[PDB]
Amino acid sequence: SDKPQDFQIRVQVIEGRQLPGVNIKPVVKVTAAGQTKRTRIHKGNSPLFNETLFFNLFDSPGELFDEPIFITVVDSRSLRTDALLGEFRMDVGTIYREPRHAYLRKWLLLSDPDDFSAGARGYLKTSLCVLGPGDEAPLERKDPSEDKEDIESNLLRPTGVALRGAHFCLKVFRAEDLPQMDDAVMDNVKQIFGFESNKKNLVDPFVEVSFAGKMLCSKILEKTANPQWNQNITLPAMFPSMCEKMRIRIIDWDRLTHNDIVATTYLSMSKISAPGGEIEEEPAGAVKPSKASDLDDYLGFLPTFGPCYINLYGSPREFTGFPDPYTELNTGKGEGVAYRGRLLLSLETKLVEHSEQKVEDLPADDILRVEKYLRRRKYSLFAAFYSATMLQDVDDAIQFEVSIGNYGNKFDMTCLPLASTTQYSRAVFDGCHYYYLPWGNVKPVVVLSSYWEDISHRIETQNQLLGIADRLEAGLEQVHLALKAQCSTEDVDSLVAQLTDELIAGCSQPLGDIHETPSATHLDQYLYQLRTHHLSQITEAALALKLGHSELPAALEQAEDWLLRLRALAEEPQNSLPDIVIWMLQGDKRVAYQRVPAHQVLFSRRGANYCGKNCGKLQTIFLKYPMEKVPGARMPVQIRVKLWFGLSVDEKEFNQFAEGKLSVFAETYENETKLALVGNWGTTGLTYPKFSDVTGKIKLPKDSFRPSAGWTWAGDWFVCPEKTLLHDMDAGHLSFVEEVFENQTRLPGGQWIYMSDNYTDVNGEKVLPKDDIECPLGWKWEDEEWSTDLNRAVDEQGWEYSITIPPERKPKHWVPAEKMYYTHRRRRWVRLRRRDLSQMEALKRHRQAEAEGEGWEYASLFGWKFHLEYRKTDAFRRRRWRRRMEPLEKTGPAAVFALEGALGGVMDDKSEDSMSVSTLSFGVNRPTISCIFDYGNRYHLRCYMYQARDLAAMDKDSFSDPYAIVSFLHQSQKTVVVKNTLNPTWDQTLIFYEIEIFGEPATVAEQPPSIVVELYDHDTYGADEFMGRCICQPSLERMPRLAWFPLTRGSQPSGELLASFELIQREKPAIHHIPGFEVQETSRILDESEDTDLPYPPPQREANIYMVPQNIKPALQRTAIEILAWGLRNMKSYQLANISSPSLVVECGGQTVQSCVIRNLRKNPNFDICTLFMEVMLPREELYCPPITVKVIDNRQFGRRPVVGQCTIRSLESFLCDPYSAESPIQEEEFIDWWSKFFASIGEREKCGSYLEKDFDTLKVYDTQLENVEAFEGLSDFCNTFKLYRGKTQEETEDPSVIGEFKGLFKIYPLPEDPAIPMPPRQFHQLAAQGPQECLVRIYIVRAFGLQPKDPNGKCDPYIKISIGKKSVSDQDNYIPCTLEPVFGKMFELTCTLPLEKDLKITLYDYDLLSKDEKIGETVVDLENRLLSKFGARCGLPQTYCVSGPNQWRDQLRPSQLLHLFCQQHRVKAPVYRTDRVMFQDKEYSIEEIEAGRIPNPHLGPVEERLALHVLQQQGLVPEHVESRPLYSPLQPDIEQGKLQMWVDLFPKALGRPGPPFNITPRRARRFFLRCIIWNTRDVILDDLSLTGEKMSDIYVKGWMIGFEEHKQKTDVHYRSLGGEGNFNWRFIFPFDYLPAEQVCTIAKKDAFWRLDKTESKIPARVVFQIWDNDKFSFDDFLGSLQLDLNRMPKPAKTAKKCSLDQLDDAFHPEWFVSLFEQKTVKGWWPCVAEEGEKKILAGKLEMTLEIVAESEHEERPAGQ
Repeated sequence: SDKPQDFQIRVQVIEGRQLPGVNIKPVVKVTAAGQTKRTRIHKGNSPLFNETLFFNLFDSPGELFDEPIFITVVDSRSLRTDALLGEFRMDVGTIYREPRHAYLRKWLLLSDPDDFSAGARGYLKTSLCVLGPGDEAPLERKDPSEDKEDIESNLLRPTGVALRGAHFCLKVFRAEDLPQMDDAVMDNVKQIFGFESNKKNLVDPFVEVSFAGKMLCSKILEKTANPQWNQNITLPAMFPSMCEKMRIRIIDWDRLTHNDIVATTYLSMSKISAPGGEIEEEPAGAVKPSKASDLDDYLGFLPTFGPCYINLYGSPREFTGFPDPYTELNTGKGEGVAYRGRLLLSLETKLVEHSEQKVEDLPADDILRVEKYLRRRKYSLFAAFYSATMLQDVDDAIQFEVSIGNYGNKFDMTCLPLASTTQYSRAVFDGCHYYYLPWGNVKPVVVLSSYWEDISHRIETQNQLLGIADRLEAGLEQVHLALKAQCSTEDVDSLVAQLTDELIAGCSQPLGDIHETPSATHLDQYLYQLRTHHLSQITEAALALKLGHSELPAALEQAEDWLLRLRALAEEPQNSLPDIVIWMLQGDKRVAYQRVPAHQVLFSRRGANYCGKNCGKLQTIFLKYPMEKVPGARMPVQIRVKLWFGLSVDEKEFNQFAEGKLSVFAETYENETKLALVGNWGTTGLTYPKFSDVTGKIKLPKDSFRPSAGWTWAGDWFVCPEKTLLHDMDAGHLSFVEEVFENQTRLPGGQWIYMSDNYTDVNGEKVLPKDDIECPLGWKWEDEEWSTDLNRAVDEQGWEYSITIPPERKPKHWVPAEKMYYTHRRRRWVRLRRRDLSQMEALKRHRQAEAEGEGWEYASLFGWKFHLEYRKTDAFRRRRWRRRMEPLEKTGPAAVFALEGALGGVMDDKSEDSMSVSTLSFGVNRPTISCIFDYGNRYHLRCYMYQARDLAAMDKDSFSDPYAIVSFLHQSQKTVVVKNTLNPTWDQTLIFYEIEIFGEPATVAEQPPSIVVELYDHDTYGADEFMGRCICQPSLERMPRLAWFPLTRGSQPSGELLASFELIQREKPAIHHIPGFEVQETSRILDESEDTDLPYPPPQREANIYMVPQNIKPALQRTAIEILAWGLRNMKSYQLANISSPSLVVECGGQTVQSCVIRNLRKNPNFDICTLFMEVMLPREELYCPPITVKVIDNRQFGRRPVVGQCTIRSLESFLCDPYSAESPIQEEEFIDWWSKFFASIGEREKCGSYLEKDFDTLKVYDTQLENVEAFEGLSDFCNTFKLYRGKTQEETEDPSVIGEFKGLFKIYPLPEDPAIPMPPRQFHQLAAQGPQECLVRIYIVRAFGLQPKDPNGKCDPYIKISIGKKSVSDQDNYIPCTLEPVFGKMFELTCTLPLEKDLKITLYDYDLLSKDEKIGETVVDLENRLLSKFGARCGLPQTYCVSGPNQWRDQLRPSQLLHLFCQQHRVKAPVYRTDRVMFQDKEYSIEEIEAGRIPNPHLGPVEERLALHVLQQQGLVPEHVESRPLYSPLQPDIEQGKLQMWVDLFPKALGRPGPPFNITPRRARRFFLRCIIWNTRDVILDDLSLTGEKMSDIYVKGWMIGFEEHKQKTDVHYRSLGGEGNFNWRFIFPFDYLPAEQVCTIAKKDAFWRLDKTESKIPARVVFQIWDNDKFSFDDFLGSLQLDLNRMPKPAKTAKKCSLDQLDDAFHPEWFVSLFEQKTVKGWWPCVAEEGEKKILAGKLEMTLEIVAESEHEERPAGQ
């Protein structure tokens, strides 16, 4: 059940909320099994990560089960020390225990594990999954309505009590203008009773509210559209919730069927509070009175929303009896397109101890005290339309509608004298692709009025704050781009200072007060103080940056954060003003919409800086379809408008924003009939009024008209034809495509028939037959015959079909399909003509043609059916008269607002008959307003397009035939088609002529029209596929440079375009004549030339095709690219066998090369071929130089080639290089060993002694991992690592995670232009010897120290476990129990194949016979780096050469062979000398320089080898060394558990056998049977006396070594000793510990009871033998002692003169002293020292043997004495 298996950990981090701290930049890191990986750094207190990490862990299921996963949220910054924001912990077994082994979409609570009772610290949303031996958990769901709930969506193990409740109290008062929702059947039912009714059906509304799953409902009202509730709803909640939104919805109750929805809205809980803190402890300045910037008790506030209307939006208001196609819009999804009423409410928050749910009625006092907030003022809105372009699919007449709130909606309008809509018009063809509305120099004008609340005190501040942020960005973009322009340093620093100077001045401006505005709310008051505080902080941060000094990026990073702060404070949650909505109508149906925020166009008199951004300015607007998510492949229209909105009291302030002239008109008709029916006509004989309206019932004399107040006459009366069809489509065009539609019809039950004349235009109007169309003068045909247009959605015959024509007679839906119930079909014919310039002067006489003919219409019946041509049957003749009016100079343009309430403000009760406006209004009952321009500005435009890159493929073969369409106001041109490529180059210039733009020249230059470019893929059925588009701005630069623009499609990136645009203004303006002639104000005419000041055109590549100028094109140079593809790593073990056929594809400059295919990833992660050569052309400038893209392709059977990862390189310059290089039975072994060499390297002795006399070499010692040494650059310089991503544009849900890595190197060098020159030497001449290289590994474990305790004794019982790849070897019964700092000296010889099992893991465990062995830490060794090391780190390197002994040569190769390889690897000349001196690289080196001052070396090898060693030592090769490294525990990710001393040797089997490893076994004691023999006792001083008075003593011998009491034995006692007699010949045994290798004696017998081991220590070799008189009837009588050394013992005395105190000395007379290690049988006389403190006096002598024979013979030699 414990079998080792391959497991995978998958952790996904989605989002976090309410993270603590200010200006935090959180990153999430995950640690498991000791391995750490992290997400990218993000900023903000509510970050979104969308990142996935995984871990590949191979171990026993019994070990990974209890292994915790640490999820850490940390604030990482470059300016401040990183700090923890919170942490979460979970095990593996808990996650794996669940079905599918995962927790999906669960919220986790964060807290600080060190800061106790600190409360909750935010929330993190994650998904945690663990996979077993082979299974999957692909399940994913998105349920945002439930996943945002605080209930059973999370787990709270941390700070589980950090929760407090609150009440949210909501007051609901009333609502206005609800739409009709219920059935209208009651309009027919009420009639059955004879009851009156109106078409305003009422609804039965009620309000639902919900928060975090808790829902409450208000009471149901009936039969109202403007309901009153006066209700109070109280809902309980948790304060630190995960929910950001509270929902309010209005439901229309239905007693018979399911309830409908009127509108849904949301309230943001995070925008009505300031949880980040109002004040912070940041006491800037020298003086810090309270150690804070300010002081408060609350430092923040609870969420609140004072009394305010909320505007609702949703689906269209029009009522139908059919299913509604847009119902999702009323559920909160997408965005509303229509106004659906407004709701009044207020919300307050308080903290509570108890929760409850209830609804109560309001007191009357709470109704009558809120009225002060409700007041209305008159607002005025002005709008004008300048153009409408890029139309497609236009079937009917188009008009635009402008409305605000519920004002101006023509479908529910009552009666107004002024229209809210423009007049209907027809589109025309631009001759290339698009249609447009021909408004010309007369612009439509719309004026509206409405009533709303005054909230100016909220808006002015918002405009001010945003104004600051926008100016800051302009500076940042300029300095950001300026840096790349290679600007002077001083200028770049100045630009940074300019950001500071502008920011300070902007923030030094005071905000308006709120205390002067009595209609204040609590939220406004809190925001007022909050904004003031933060502005002071930015003011202080500013300047300080200017006065101090910092790195460029340091200053820039501060500015970016400053910008974000400004945006956040500019938000305004209380906005009672509805937006401005513009609708496009075609026929009587709605097509497209757009919305404009009210504050962007609002005017105020406080100052210019408080006005809306676009107030009085032109805007460019694109309209959208209803229920749309994306821009789409087709855009319904592009328009240009001007808006101004403000209070009626400020109407006079509008005079400064006007352009052109405003006018209104009066009209009347002149009626005539036949006189006496003789063919003559006149006003007599007429039964109708001479002058009348169009109806013919009302008489309207020309002299009865009067201008309204504020207006005067703008001229005299003139004739105005009903239609003016004269126009000119030749807008400077050089070529034009003409079109005609051929129509053929049939009966529903009939067959298709052919008619000789049924031709129409696109608008259904009759046109001249296709064969009778003539080419206009100045133009010639290029096409001889008309062709059929098959680029439309038509069948193979070019026919388009439609169903039987409806009563409206306007078919809208056309299909390519043929059906038997279709009655009409059409085909499109096209033909091209081209300009041929000659004499254009004749055309000047036709520019005055505004109308033709007298303008008379004729009819047989008065009032209707008038014909344009005269007929004999006609009885009546009519024409129309018109006159213009203009505003007085004393009022100005503001007069335009005076028409409302004046035109319809007049009534005259002269009769009982009812009437509307007839005879009171003048002419047309609904007069128009228009703006007329006298002149326009002419421009010339040149577009330079060069190339596009990385275009998305339109098909599986990755081929397409792209071309571009370039569009300006009402002109467009197409480029040439480039075949079979996704990286086309066009090198083409497009030239536009004579584009006319209206408006003041000083404004036109500042706000030019945008340029739109679209790419399409040409095909055999037309360029049906849309590849992408972008929007560009024109430049006025004299000679623009190329720049890149992004292309987008479907919300995804689709490549980039390289282009530039040049706009030239012409000096002479165009003059337009205006009907109703007035005196001209022109005083000067400019005599400018037609084309003589125009810049010369570029040269042609092909007839009529221009190329890009040579001063723009990038310069090219020849380049060669060498790619070293080594192999892939970290590709995971998933599938493996089922994906075992990868290959690489590498491209640059569009040129691609292929790599070989790997056949088995189970055996060879590396490629068989590592040589790739590609030649490309590149631009010289880094700006236009393409990236290198590397893709990994899965080569599946049956030709399937999916991408399984990709990455890019944008730093090609780092791989550049010059193409040129060069060519282009020994006793000494007892104490001489390795151990003392190591001690010697530290300068240590004690264990060395005579070892130091060998004059041997020295090893290096490191205090860390060799990879941590900078001298050898981390020993990872073999190849570079690149990271692969699975990211694609195919799906938006794929995280930009790391999926694997590629290993290799790149080299780039320039080529000569002369092909005769032989190719330079290849950058790589090595073969891919990267195969299955079997090798031997030797692991040396010497000792460990600083280990943390795992038991009550503060000790451990450690042992070594080692594994490589999947092989595991351990030693549990070979260890030292009860130790702190273990010593081993073990060598492990293992066989490994690289790079298959490169990972060497070494771990220590705490042995326990009765329990589980706890891990005390582990380390990792990278073996591959040693094999591939470029420095050489696979073996030791001596300084002194030898062939034998501890310093023997140990490599499989001779020292001269290592030199040979280096000579070949680095391509240098070899040393060629092997004598007394050698010459190399002009340096003369003698052998005498090395051996000087040294002991002659008896083991020194041949000269040739020692010479090689020195020269190798001079190079940066890794020296012989030993090192120690830190151990870590997976449960304490950053805490060291101690360090271990070791090294590793690597020996590849491809080579012959290297010299053997050294024995590093720790020294052990050996007991010696040291011997002493007592031979002769004489001349003893006898201190005691006999009973006879004779001298006598106690004769016996005693002696021992300290700590060896149990090994002591004594002689017997001789009697009657008068002469010091006695001859024992005793053989004493002294079994004492000794270590002859060190030649030091140690003490036996431990005093340690606290451990299973024994004590050991060394002593000075001075042995003291104590002898005291053996008085059986008393205490020991102190007599004296003897002393002799072991290492420096004196030789045997021969005479009395040689037997004294100086003969007991250890080193006083060392020349006479002998080491006993070489003395096997030594006996002699030495004196005895009497007791007297420490004084040295003598009292007799003993002859004793002192010998060491137990080094080999314990009993055998010391015998027979």
